[PDB]
Amino acid sequence: TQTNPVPVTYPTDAYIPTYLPDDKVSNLADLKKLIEMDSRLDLYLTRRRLDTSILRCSITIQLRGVDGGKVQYSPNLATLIGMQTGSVNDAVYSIYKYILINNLFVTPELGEVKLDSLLQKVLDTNAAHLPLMNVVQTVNKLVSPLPPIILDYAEDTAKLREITKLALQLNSSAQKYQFFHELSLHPRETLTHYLWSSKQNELVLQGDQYFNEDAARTSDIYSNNNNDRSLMGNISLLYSQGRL
Amino acid sequence: GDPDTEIRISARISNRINELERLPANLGTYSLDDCLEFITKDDLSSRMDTFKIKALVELKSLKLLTKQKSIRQKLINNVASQAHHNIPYLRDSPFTAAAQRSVQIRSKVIV
Amino acid sequence: PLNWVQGPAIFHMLTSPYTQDEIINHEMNFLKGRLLELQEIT
Amino acid sequence: YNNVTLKNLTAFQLLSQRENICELLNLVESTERHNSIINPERQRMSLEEMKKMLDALK
Amino acid sequence: SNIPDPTLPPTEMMTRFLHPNWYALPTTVWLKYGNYNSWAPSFNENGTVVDSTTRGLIWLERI
Amino acid sequence: FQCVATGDNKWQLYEGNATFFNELTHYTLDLMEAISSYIAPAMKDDHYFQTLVSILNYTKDRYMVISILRSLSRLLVRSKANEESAADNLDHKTLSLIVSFLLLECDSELIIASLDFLYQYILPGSQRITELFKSKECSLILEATLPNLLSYNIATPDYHLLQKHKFPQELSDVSKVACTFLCLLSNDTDDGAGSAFCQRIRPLVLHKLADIPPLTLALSEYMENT
Amino acid sequence: AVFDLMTSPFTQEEVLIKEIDFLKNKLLDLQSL
Amino acid sequence: SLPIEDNYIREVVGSKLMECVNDAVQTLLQGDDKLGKVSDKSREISEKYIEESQAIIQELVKLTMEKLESKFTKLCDLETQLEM
Amino acid sequence: REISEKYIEESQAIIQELVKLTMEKLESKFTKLCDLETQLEM
Repeated sequence: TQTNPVPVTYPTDAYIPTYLPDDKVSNLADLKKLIEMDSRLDLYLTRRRLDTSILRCSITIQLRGVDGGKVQYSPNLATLIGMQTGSVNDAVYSIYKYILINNLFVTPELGEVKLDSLLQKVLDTNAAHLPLMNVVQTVNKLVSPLPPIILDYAEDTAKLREITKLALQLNSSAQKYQFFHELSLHPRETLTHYLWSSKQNELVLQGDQYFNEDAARTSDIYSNNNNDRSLMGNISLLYSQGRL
Repeated sequence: GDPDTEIRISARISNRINELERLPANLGTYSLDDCLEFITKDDLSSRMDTFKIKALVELKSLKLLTKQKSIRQKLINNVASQAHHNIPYLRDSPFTAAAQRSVQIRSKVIV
Repeated sequence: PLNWVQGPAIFHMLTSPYTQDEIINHEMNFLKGRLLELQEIT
Repeated sequence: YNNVTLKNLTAFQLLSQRENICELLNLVESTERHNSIINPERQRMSLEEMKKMLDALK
Repeated sequence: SNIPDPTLPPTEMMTRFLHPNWYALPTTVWLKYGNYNSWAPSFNENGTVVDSTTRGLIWLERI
Repeated sequence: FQCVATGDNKWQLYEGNATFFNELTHYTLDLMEAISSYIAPAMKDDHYFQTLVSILNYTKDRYMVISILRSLSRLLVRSKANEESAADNLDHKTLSLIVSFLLLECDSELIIASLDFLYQYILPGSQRITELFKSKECSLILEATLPNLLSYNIATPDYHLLQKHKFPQELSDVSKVACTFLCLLSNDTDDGAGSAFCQRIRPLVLHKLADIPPLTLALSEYMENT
Repeated sequence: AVFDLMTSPFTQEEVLIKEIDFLKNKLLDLQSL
Repeated sequence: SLPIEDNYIREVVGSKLMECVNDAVQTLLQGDDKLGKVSDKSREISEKYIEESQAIIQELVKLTMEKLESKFTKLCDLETQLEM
Repeated sequence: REISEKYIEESQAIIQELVKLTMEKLESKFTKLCDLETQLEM
């Protein structure tokens, strides 16, 4: 995944109304119990999903089982660890714990380690201080691979979307209730509001009609439209700025 | 749009220009009102060029048609490209006044 | 104390959209177009 | 259609504003939009699916 | 003059007008976090003109 | 807004007037986010703290949750060591949700914001480490998420390539915040709720320190506190 | 790109200095994203 | 303001309901005797949408259960996997 | 209304019986599992 959430075009988890009279429904809070039940179940599952991982010729045959699961060690790196050929990540961790046991960092003060006899033997260095980044870098060098045989001589998204779609249908009927309800509360100041706003929305939708193809190519925009007055009055302003 | 019937318009416009461009340049008039002026043998009556001016306003306006188109392109796309600073019912609409407010939101500073 | 000073260059673009992504390219050219003319004064 | 315009928002508001006033006078029917979302045979099928989920979980 | 003839293939005069009544308005941004994050803040709205419900309702009455 | 964020029938908000109220409270939270550091002497019954934790239990805006968390973090700056609104008004329904946002691995600004308020919460540490390590899911999410948040967006040397043949030298932004709270959680002395947590996490952190050599310079106070 | 004539307690260069401090932050904010 | 090709345009190329509704609402807001007839008309319509409301809500409780039942069987797997 | 009312009245009893029974079986699976989790960490 990303470092940011992924935006989507279908709605995601639409709201539930609370101004609805719950004496009639009596199921919003019980449905609310299901959502916090599902989220806690989703909380435990996502925590569990996070916590489940937290001339004489020679015979040379490149075998089938050449694998890096048991990778070979250098003999210096072998005796500092103790194991013969375990792995590369166990080689890093046993090296890091061996420095942490001997307390070589400090008593960069933590990057520079106090190079002991074995640490100078396994790295073939002779400094007194050396950073741990270059210490673990040679572990990538000090490990050799295993030698071959030598012989010489979903549905939940659409279920969520349907639930998101059905919750949108719930938001419609709740708002359709409350308008007539507040119109039953006040028939005056929602119809005066209606007769103004529907008149205002009739104005806004009728603000884009004189901008068609053959409506501008003809001359019934400029000539005699002082009743319009909208354009052909800006020519005293648009020419004064050089817009032409 | 519809460029099939757009050629059928411009084929009548170019029909008219090629018909105006075959008239002789020495075209003159004669009104029935010159007998009150008593024109002599050489008097140069002032009604001689009342057909010649009208035939050249017609011929030259049929060539500056794409010239007023460019001005009307620069006129319509200058008065309508704003559309919400002069028109009152559009700048007093809820969605436009909120959007002009929303684009002027300055960024929040962290700490 | 009065100081008749020139106001700052305010990026007022002719066509006025409402989504932000059609503004940043002209505003970044404005920041290049204003700070480079301001750097030479220093 | 994924975006909305100022033309699209006002047409969405005005069509929704005129239909609620068209219900008080009842010169529109709006019966197809009622019973298809009620769907009382689905509502008992919702109940019967709730009734079997009592029986299955007990 | 430098005028072109009006029997030119530009005789259109309305091609890229784009009235501001057809401009796209910033609406609510429904986000997605994962498949098993149902306690995340499901959307984002910084300067949106409409709410997520009516923008979903417009989506419902279109899809 | 507390009438609607709780859902109170007191002042039932008209559905036609909701859009006028949505952008209105968006700029109110921005004003509250900027002046919260000047009311940093927060009171016990701080009405701004009391309402905002009731608002935080309601919204689904990613931006609004961030602005509430930044205000509450910057309201509790110079609070106390004994008694302010942090110790009691966190009703553990909010407090179990802030730790739950660390499970949101896709987002990362919400991880930083949930870590920063809890860091501002944990700074007394007396009634705070014990409160943050209280429940069977708040003291248990951090046992899995907080060790995993150290190697967030950090190029660990991989071994799937090394198993199928047939070093980052850096940190991230949230890893610097993750070691900062965990070292202060290692400063939970006398083996309270933090060092007893910090002893069952030290066997897991030691595997992370071998892959990232910048995790040796960091987590120094933690390694001194084991 | 619209200028203005106004009165200020700062002189012209300090406004240009305040323009330097304001535009450089906006330059760093916009180039980063 | 010159019609030049306007003849060539003309050569080649040769509601009431909601007005009376807006008239009728103007009549309802004069006599308040109709406002009671309109409020009581809206209130049974308000009751009509209440019956519309819970018939959707009684579907949502059911549909939440099967999606939850998708996570019971997911949770019941962890009874055996963790105990392994 | 009557066919709607018949399955709007019986349903809420079947709603709140099932949701409460869902609260029983889920929390019983929780307390079994959150105690099985503790025996792992030892």
